[PDB]
Order: sequence, then C-alpha cells, then structure tokens
Amino acid sequence: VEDWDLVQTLGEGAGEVQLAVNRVTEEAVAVKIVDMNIKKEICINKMLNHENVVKFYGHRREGNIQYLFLEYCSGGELFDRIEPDIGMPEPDAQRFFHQLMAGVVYLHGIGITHRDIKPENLLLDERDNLKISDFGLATVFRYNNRERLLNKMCGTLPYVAPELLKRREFHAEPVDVWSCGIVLTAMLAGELPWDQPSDSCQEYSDWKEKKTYLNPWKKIDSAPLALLHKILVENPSARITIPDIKKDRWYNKPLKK
Ligand SMILES: NC(=O)c1cnc(N[C@H]2CCCNC2)c2cc(-c3ccc(Cl)cc3)sc12
Repeated sequence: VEDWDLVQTLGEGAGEVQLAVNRVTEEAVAVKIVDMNIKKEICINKMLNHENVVKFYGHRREGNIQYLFLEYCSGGELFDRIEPDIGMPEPDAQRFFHQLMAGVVYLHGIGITHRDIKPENLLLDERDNLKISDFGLATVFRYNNRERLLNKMCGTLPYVAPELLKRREFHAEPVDVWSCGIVLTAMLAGELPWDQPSDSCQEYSDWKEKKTYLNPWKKIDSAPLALLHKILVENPSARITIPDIKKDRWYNKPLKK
C-alpha cells in the first residue's frame, strides 16, 4: 500500500514527471521530481480541492531532490488534443472551456491566481475531464477579503495579458481570464493569435483593428468569436468577468458532435 514503483516518464518541467504505481493496490499517482519556489507551490497545492484542479497528495524531499505526489491524469495535456491549424470539434472545445471556467472560478474563489494558464498546464483524466495543473507560478491575490495587486511579470508570452507588459501593477483575475481566452482561441483554430499582445506585434494590432477576416479569427464561428471579442479586450477594467462569461450566448449554446 505504501510501496510504489516508478514505471514511466510522463513529462518534464525542466524537471521530470513520472508515473508511480502502487505494488499492492495498482493505484496510480504522478510524481513531480524537482532538482533543488517549490515550497510555495507545495503550500498552494495543499489548499486545492476541486474536481477541475489536479489533487495534491503529498511531498517528499530525499536530499536536494523534492518529490510531489499528484493526481494522475492519464489523458495527458490538453495541448495534445489540439490539431495544428485545425483545433478540435467545437462541442469538445466548449466542454473543456466550461470545465476550465469551473476550475478558475474555484481558484479565484479561494484567492488564488494560477498565472500560467495554457494547454500544456491543463490535463485530462481517464474520462477527459479537465484538470488545472502546474502551480509553480501561482500566488495569493486575496487574503482576509482584501485584494492584493500583482506586479511580477510572469507566465508565457503568447498567453499573457497586455497589462502585464505595460503596467507596474495590475489585478490578478483579468489576467487569468485573458489566458483562458487565448486557450479557447487555440482550441478553436489550432493556432495562437500572436507572439505577445504588445503594441509592436502586428498580429495584435490587427485584432485591435477588428480584422477578423484574417486567421485565426476566420476559422472561428461567429458565436464563440463574439465571446473572444469580450475576453481579449485590452483594458482589463473593461474586460468581461467570469460571471458574465457564464451568461454568454455561445457559452450557453447546446452543442453536440
Ligand atoms: N499530474 C499529472 O498526471 C501530470 C502532471 N504533469 C504532466 N506533465 C507536465 C509537463 C510540463 C507542462 N505541464 C504538464 C503530466 C503528463 C501526463 C501524461 C503524459 C502522457 C500520457 Cl500518454 C499520459 C499522461 S500526466 C501529467
């Protein structure tokens, strides 16, 4: 029951994730190995308890190497369900998006911001249920009902909100909303819209100018495109919030393959 076998390498952060199988129960758990920041990731992980967030089981430091025991997601990365230049079937994208929102609402509800939402950090279990993963950049943005503004520039360029690049301080929530919009764009088009949302990035200027006849926008149906128009808004104070995303026409459209 307490004896585990490392059977296969799952991924690398960095910098390796291995699959551990219990010799008695045959239960599986993912083991994140870090050479050996991490202390914080463990503290935040201990707070997490939601169906759309990778569950944290425990940790073990055997010297300069730290071990994190996590809920195994046999479906792998959402990234790998995205066909380059195509995306995935709209009903599948919508279901994953609903699940992503549920996980994000949960984190924000407990005062946690992930800060690095992207398909490589969204995993799938055996039933294709989405699980938010990789809390190495996550931080507290609300404590004792008091919000703290962020100032650290972090994340992954194609997914980061424009205010992160332009402002000294910014609200946490709209940044996570923005990255979810970039994820939705990738799922529906199989391509990222820009290298970064900077004034010098032509693709970002094109979006700001509403040239939706260009890729990746041209590949996206008007309905989800209308939602993206509300999410990928430059001014974070004008950007759609999650409660309003839940009211969006596409978000509530019945879809079937
Ligand atoms: N908590 C888990 O389970 C878990 C955690 N992290 C993973 N990789 C990191 C790498 C760095 C970027 N973020 C994701 C992977 C990859 C998995 C897998 C891979 C292949 C197959 Cl076939 C099945 C599962 S499961 C898993």
